[PDB]
Amino acid sequence: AQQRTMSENLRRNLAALEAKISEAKTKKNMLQARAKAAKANAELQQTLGGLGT
Amino acid sequence: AQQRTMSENLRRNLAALEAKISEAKTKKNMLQARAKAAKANAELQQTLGGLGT
Amino acid sequence: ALFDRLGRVVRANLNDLVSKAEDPEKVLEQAVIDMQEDLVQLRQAVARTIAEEKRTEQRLNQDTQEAKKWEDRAKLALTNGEENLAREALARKKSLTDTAAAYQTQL
Amino acid sequence: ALFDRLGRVVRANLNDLVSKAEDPEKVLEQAVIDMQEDLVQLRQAVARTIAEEK
Amino acid sequence: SSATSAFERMENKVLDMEATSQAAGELAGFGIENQFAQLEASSGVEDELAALK
Repeated sequence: AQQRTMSENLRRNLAALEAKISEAKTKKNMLQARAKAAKANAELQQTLGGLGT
Repeated sequence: AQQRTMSENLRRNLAALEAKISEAKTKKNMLQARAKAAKANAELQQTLGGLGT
Repeated sequence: ALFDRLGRVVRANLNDLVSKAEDPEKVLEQAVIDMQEDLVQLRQAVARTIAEEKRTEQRLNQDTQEAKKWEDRAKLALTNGEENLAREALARKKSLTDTAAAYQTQL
Repeated sequence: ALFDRLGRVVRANLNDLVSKAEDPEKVLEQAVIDMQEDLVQLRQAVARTIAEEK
Repeated sequence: SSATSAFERMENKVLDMEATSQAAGELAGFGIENQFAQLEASSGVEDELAALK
């Protein structure tokens, strides 16, 4: 009983974390994507149509 | 009974402290925004002006 | 200030000497080259300040979004008879509400 | 108090120094690596817990 | 000093690169394609009616 009472609680905490890490993992990818997009986009404006040689 | 008396006094003090640190973090965000703006304006004045030899 | 006057002559002579080395057609272009550089950096500084204006909207909208879901959590707690949960949710809502004001002012 | 103040200054300089050393593309993905590495360890404990319960 | 703080720092950096891109656009100009596009649409449906009859 002692074991069931405590061990069900621990599973919940693992489950929450898992939700938490996977959240970061997916956002990681999309964040890298856009980051590359914004980065490249700035390079284009400044170098292509910029000012000051 | 004494430990419970100690615990809540530690909690109330800590909660207020975290609220101060929350203010300070928000305060930094504004102060940094102000610092950048103040700097940008000074250059503007110099570039739009003919100060210096 | 006889010495100071001598140091004045040194300044004047150097100024004349530099003005020999001022070559029409190159220094005039150079000055334009300087401006062009100055302008690009200053623009970028202005742009990165104008970026913060946009950041204030992001912070503020977000804080208000959480504030409403704390309150709608509190309603569920009150229906079930969960006092502490309801009150703590209200405290959470207010902290965000009053934070949001500070951002709006700033914006 | 000047020792501690100078420190504050030094910790700030070191914070900026590393702040630059950071590249989000590398760092963001390197933060995820850490999370995963930390999880695997917790899963191992839970693996033990489960067995012991059985 | 934690994976949470690392995630948030990098998250803010990407957001700032996006904010930097919006501004950069304003600097080098904003729109150009906006006016063009509204015209393309207008000539689109006008062309469609003409070719239809």
